[PDB]
Amino acid sequence: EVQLQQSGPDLVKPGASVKISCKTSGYTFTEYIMHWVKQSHGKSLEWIGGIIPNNGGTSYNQKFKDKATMTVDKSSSTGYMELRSLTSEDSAVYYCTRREVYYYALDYWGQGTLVTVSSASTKGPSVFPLAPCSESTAALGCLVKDYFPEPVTVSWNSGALTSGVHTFPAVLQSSGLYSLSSVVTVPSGTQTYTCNVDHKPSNTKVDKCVERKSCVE
Amino acid sequence: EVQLQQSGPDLVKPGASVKISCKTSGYTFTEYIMHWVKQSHGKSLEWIGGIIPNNGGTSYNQKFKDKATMTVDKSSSTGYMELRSLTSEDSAVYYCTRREVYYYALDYWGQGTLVTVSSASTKGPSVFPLAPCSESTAALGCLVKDYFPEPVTVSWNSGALTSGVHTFPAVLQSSGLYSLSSVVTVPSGTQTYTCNVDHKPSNTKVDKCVERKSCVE
Amino acid sequence: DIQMTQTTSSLSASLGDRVTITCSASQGINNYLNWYQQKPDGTVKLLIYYTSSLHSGVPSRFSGSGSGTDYSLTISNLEPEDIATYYCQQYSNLPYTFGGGTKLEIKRTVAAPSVFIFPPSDCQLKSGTASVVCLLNNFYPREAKVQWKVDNALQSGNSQESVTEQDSKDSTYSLSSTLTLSKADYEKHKVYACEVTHQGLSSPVTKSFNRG
Amino acid sequence: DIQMTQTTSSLSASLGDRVTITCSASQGINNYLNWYQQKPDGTVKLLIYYTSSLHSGVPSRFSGSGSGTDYSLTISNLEPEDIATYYCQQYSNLPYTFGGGTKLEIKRTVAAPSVFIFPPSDCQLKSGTASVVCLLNNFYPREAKVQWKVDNALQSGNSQESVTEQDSKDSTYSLSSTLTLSKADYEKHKVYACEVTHQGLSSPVTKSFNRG
Repeated sequence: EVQLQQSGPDLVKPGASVKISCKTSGYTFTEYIMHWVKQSHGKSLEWIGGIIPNNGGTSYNQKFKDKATMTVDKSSSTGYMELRSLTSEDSAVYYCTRREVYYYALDYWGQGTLVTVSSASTKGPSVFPLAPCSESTAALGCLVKDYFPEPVTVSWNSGALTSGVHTFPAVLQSSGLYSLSSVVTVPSGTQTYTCNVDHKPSNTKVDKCVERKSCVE
Repeated sequence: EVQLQQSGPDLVKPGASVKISCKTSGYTFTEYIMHWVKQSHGKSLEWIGGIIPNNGGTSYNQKFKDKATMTVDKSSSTGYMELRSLTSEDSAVYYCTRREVYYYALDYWGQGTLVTVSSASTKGPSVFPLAPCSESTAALGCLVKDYFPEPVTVSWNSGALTSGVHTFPAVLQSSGLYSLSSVVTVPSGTQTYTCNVDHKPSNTKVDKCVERKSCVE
Repeated sequence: DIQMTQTTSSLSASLGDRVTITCSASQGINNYLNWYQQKPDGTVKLLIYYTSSLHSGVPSRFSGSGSGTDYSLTISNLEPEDIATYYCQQYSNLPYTFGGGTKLEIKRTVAAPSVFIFPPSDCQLKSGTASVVCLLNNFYPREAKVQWKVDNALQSGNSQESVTEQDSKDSTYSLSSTLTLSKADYEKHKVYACEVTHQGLSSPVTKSFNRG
Repeated sequence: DIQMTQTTSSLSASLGDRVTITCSASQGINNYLNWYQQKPDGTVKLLIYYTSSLHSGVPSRFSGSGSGTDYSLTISNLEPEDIATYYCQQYSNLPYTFGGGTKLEIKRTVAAPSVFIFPPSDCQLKSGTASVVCLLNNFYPREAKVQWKVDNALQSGNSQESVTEQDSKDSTYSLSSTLTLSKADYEKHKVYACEVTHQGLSSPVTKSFNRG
């Protein structure tokens, strides 16, 4: 019923500006207040501000009085929040939330929007298969490497396969580019195994079949 | 020195119209006459017409007096030729040629432009690797299937590899889509093998590494 | 502004046990406290509001307690789905403030890793880099050792590791080590192995492949 | 309009031999004849003009001959690079007309095919179709037989073939047969083989693979 769908990730220029999107559904919009929350990589949660959609009025955290700026289009059931002159300190996940009053609390959260701030230009990833050589448990995966900035999605069979999957946290490399691994364990007809990488900050989507070579002469 | 580079292939609507391009270099353009030649799949060669660039005057074969229409931009060193109300009988390769006078002859040919004429909409190909299981001669290839219309280029290592390669003629299938095979033989460091498919009529380019799984547990 | 303090930012507990996460305000907040649960994927649910009150959905093994400057969230029966970072928040005064988080581990019976090694793709050798990947799967506890040998020569300072959050069904980890060589170096050697030490392995486990 | 006739549209000849391609106009064209060579890739070179005259580059084993309505191109020493379709053209009258072509084969010593079989990619099984491919490489002559067996059961009417133009260095062919099954059918069977009969094989050659 109730959803808050947020603008995809962002790489941003150290000095630029960015408007995040929060598209709401499953409630009448103006009958609830919208707050925004920041989460820095240390995973502390700060309250940024609040907006009343019915009206358009706001109450900013004074930490961000200069940086953030919130608004709403009543029509599209959508609030926004614009960071000004971004430094590296703006590099964070940004949730949008709804206030319920029973009293007060934030009873519905966005999934979040990762913002990065850097000169370094975008680079989408190379995706290579991981397949073994030689149990009723074999493993495949694929290797998503040298990309920037941090967020990639990884899927298997377009969402079909959830059991067995482990997508690992990325590692920053000496290069300054990230690199990730995704692996599946399986039971041992020959179902295929396709890993779907989506790196939105470069509009890079890749579907790589991982070939298990069973046949013999 | 001397070249005639032609507009890439064409799929065309049974009833449409098309302007082929012939971009010339290595001679002063207006000092030579340009003829166009048709070649139908039976591989008969018909003369279509002639144009004098200096002037713009023409002499059409009366077979094509209605169909074809030739012109030149002096500036871009480029002649053209436009087929009107195309039927299936227009489906052919179309060379542009230069006339030399020693007497007369056609001493420089374009590579040609394949035109197809059909309602059937474009379909770019799926490309799958061909790799064996188990001599100092092993074979790989890759399989370019279910595409339309007929022309695909196939390369290995972006042009690097010419020895050992055999790209097979396509076969029309019951589907009405074509399908092709490209194979390389090799000597047995582990050089990679990458087949570069270009199907211009769908703007489909694919680079598929063909993985030879040598390792063992 | 009102500081919220959760002194213990990492707490581990056995499937079954009662657990108590703790929150301290700089001054009285009049039971105007909420508790938030954040799953590893990053999603943030709301558990308890006004100190003692359960958001619909939340099972009744979650309890809210306290008053003044001191508040506790307790999970009575502990289960794997409860792996998360729990946060407190006050709405007593603006700005709204949040505790700095308590990350909760689940303690379960020892389980060794399944180990898989994966050689680089030919598609990768074009890059000029080779990446060999070793995979430790569904183990507990998190502590584990991974050594790369190449031709039975122990490697050093050419590998990077990464470890998943604990699974919320079976309370395990998995781990991904990546040895990185040049194409040149990767094709100077035949044997590639990772050897794993873990509590649940009476002796080490080596998985190998033989290039060519 | 002036018809150009090359009665023999396919002629095969031994490395070494003299060869003569022939061209007949419907009426006198006054040595206003040109000869064109078209390579398999499709490229079209110009060999001889005004009956007897060699375009620079063309080696002097090419000769132009004739007059009136009858003209010949002869290759004195034959070599593999000469594999092409040769065409005559007249510029005597508009419209310019062309002979219907003479395709020239080179005859060389028998050579058996190397045979390779290739199973379908897992990426392909997603399609719902499987394609097994058999490859006959560098053989002469062109005549060859390819049989698909599946689990030692001979297949019929589920295969398509394709054959290259003759190579212009070693005067050989290569051939590509493609058996096509459903995913369902391909995964009901273990063994897949193609068996090749050719002149240069004292007995047939089977290449096989064993699915799973």
